[PDB]
Amino acid sequence: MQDTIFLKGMRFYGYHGALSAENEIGQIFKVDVTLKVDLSEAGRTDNVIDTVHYGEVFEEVKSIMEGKAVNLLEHLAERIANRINSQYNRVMETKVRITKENPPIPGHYDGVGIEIVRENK
Amino acid sequence: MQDTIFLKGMRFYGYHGALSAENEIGQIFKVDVTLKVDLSEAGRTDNVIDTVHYGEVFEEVKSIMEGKAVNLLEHLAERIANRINSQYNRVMETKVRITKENPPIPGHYDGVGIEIVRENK
Amino acid sequence: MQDTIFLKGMRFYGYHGALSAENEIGQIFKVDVTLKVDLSEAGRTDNVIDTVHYGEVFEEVKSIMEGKAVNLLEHLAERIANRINSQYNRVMETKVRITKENPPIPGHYDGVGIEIVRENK
Amino acid sequence: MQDTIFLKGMRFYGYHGALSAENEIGQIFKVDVTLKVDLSEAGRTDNVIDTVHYGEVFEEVKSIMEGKAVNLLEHLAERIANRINSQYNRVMETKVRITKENPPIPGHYDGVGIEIVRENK
Amino acid sequence: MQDTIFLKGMRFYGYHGALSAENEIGQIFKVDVTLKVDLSEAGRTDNVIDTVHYGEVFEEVKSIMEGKAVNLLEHLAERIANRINSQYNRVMETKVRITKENPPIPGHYDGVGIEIVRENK
Amino acid sequence: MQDTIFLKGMRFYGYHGALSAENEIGQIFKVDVTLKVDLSEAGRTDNVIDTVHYGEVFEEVKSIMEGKAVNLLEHLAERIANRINSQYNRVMETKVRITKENPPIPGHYDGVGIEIVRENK
Amino acid sequence: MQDTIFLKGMRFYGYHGALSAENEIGQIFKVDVTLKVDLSEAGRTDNVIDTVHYGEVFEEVKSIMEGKAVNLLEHLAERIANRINSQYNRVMETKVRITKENPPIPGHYDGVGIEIVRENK
Amino acid sequence: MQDTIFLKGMRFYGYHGALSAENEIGQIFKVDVTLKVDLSEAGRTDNVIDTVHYGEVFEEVKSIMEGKAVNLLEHLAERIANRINSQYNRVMETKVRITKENPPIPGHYDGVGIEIVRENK
Ligand SMILES: Cn1cnc2c(O)nc(N)nc21
Ligand SMILES: Cn1cnc2c(O)nc(N)nc21
Ligand SMILES: Cn1cnc2c(O)nc(N)nc21
Ligand SMILES: Cn1cnc2c(O)nc(N)nc21
Ligand SMILES: Cn1cnc2c(O)nc(N)nc21
Ligand SMILES: Cn1cnc2c(O)nc(N)nc21
Ligand SMILES: Cn1cnc2c(O)nc(N)nc21
Ligand SMILES: Cn1cnc2c(O)nc(N)nc21
Repeated sequence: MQDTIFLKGMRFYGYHGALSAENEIGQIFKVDVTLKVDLSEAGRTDNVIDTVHYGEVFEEVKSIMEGKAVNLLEHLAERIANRINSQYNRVMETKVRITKENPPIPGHYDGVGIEIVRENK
Repeated sequence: MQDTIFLKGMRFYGYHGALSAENEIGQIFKVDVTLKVDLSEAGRTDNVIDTVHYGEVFEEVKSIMEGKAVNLLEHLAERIANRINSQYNRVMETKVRITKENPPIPGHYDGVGIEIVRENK
Repeated sequence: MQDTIFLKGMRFYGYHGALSAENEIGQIFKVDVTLKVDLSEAGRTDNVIDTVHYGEVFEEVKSIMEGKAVNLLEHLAERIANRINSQYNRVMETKVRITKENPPIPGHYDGVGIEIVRENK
Repeated sequence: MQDTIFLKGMRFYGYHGALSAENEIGQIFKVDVTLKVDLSEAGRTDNVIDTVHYGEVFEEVKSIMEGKAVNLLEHLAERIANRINSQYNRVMETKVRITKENPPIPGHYDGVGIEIVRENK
Repeated sequence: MQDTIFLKGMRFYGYHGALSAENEIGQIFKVDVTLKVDLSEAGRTDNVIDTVHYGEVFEEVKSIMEGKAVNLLEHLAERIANRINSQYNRVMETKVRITKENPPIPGHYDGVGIEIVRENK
Repeated sequence: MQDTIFLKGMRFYGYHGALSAENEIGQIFKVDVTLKVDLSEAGRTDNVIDTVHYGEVFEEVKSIMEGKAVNLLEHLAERIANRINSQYNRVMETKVRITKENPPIPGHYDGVGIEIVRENK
Repeated sequence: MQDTIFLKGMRFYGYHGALSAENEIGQIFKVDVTLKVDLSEAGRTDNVIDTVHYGEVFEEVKSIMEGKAVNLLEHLAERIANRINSQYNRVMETKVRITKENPPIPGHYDGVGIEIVRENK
Repeated sequence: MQDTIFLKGMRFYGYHGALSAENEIGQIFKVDVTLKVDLSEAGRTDNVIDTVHYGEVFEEVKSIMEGKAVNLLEHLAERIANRINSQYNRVMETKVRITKENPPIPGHYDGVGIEIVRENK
């Protein structure tokens, strides 16, 4: 199954980070979320109730990205993956990519991040 | 077989959408279409009649994207996939990606959408 | 005097707009603010108290951009100009540019907007 | 007076051009329109009837850009300038920039064009 | 084997095309070439003679892209693939992607093209 | 008079440069040319013979940019300015901007260059 | 006199900033420097000794941008302006623009900064 | 396992290159590094000690990219791969992509490079 639903370049200002200074000042976190979902029925019917509502998916991502400051992006993505997989059965697998385009790293790069793929059980 | 024919960043202004307000004002819909086709003969011959005409493929996408307002992008992509697969036998499979870069979602992201892959039967 | 302080590509999701549908769904408003200020003293001293705090300027723009939905961008910019000019005497003139990159206009363009320049009295 | 109303990166597919081949195949024409207008009243009132409607301005540009194929971009811009200046008295001056990003010129450049500034009489 | 050598966004002005008008005026052709090559020896030694010279690969692409005007991009890519695979044994497979960002197609898209993958025999 | 004719992002690979190594390997030179010309007649008539032919202007720039390797960009721009001003009387003034996006300078920047404005005598 | 020499998008990682946390972690500072210089002689002669060496100008900017952490960007730009104006007499005026694309400001914008223009005495 | 840690668009100015002139003047080298790592524990715990520190990974890349000038990018990437795989056991495989956006190649392209994938033994 190669159908997917996606939300790209989502950006939130948060205060997560392992370094105290990080959590104090904050920074923009960019997030790409790709969900595995079979879209033929919804494509057949044309009824939103046959697919996953992205607005709902964005609010779920936002709630975690703009919430309690944690240390790792790995934690930020695991909570997102695990939260989308719970409330949605049509999502067979959730891929969450988080990027810190401006970390406390002395150099010139486009960004540093992680990406996790999590199947729905 | 890894040969493909493609049309990228296609953009149409339509009025599809589940919310009444959406259909009223409208918005730009971006579409990427990738077709699976064996291009060695056409590459051998150099005769357009040995490959698929993209102009024709674009008109087909345009006709659906600028037509009757439907609810889901899933419906918009299924009709595209199913319409390219019918009129072309050299297309072994059609991939349709639709993106709503500016949906009625309160936030900052690059865009939300879907992507369907459909083999030709 | 050619010194300036600036905030660029500021983006807020609001519900301003002359059309009912607009105010209902909303959209991203991009704002560029350029303030006329003599920066030699601050450049001489290196004391923030000798210049204008942009954070404060951004909060002021944000408060208006994310507040009560009004009709015109002209109103949105006049309130910004008039609000920065009041609380800051070092600002000799305020330029406010607002852009609706995705208005309810059926077409292909990069964006529509306005720009006002207002001297401090 | 430094207030302005603007429409940027407007893009239409037309068939204007001095060379026969040009008019036959066509190409994308990008247009930037900047109008001089005093926006304090509209900024004061918040009444669209105190400013110029861009939708109307875009339709006017579109009608000329997607109409009868002419030779020069200079003609395309003079008709735009002269047409916006007639139907709108609040526009004290109209600036029209047209760009041929892909002309029949053998080389590598970002685009070729013209720009005219026309006061309202 | 996942090592690759690549040349991206290569751009040439040519006159290929099925339509007479096309061949007359011309247009920019963008080309991405990705070659499959085992790079551990060259990575071990650091001797250019243990890998494929891209300059040579670019000249080969250029010679075909700026040569005799043909009809299909499929022909343009097959000649490239077949020409790189002949003169280089370390290339186990050649992928050639050609894009017509501005074809004679009346619309708004980022570009139309093809992509062929060809193993070295 | 605020009318202008322009050619932007023109790019040529040359070997100009004060350092021997520079002239040996070469580099891409980006050029923006803006000419002052009154376009109302051409806008009135629609006759190319009432304006300046950009193709001709591009060939003139190309001939100098892809010719004999000189030392300074200042020399490269003065020859361009002086060559466009001679063969065209409708050009009241020529502005030439040249950019070395990748000079032998150890650092991270978008580019270094010069810009000359030259009136037609 | 409208001739200019320029260095754009220069980027350095520094630790300047009014807030302790800022100086601790650091951030990228983008700098645009535009110098007023008459380039006809250098354009006439083609002798680097008749113009200003940008490499030298970049090293001067770099030395200040990558040096002792100060509070204001206003101080960072005044030292740059004042340092280029001293060692170069052909520079009639120096414009320095500094941008903090990622300041400790909770929001979505492209960047905040200042710009100073300083004549050479 | 599809989890990954990444560093993108990393840019260093070096003097590597097979041609003498290259090593003399230098150029910007862009590097993308993608490491295979299982991130569920770190995602579970939220303890940096359960994942790989990118800062450390960037310093390792920087040390090699800004060190002794070598001939091939293949050598530059093999040393990076082999150096990250040694000091980190959680990295099951390292992918290193290096790009020369501005090589001594006479033409117009976006960049030339290589990419190596190396498993950790
Ligand atoms: C060094 N560092 C700071 N924050 C981090 C995070 O969220 N993940 C990883 N792998 N490293 C981090
Ligand atoms: C919430 N919503 C509105 N339109 C939609 C569409 O076309 N697809 C999906 N999945 N959600 C939509
Ligand atoms: C047509 N229209 C809708 N909103 C507008 C605004 O804020 N300004 C102007 N000039 N026109 C508008
Ligand atoms: C050469 N050429 C073709 N079309 C043109 C136009 O519209 N203006 C100018 N100045 N030149 C043109
Ligand atoms: C319609 N058309 C014109 N040129 C073409 C080409 O090279 N390939 C394909 N598939 N179609 C073309
Ligand atoms: C240092 N350097 C090398 N080439 C140059 C040029 O063309 N102009 C200027 N001002 N400096 C240069
Ligand atoms: C709030 N703030 C922090 N650093 C600053 C700087 O350099 N200039 C200005 N105006 N404000 C600053
Ligand atoms: C031609 N050339 C110069 N440097 C090179 C490098 O690092 N790799 C390859 N394959 N070719 C190179």
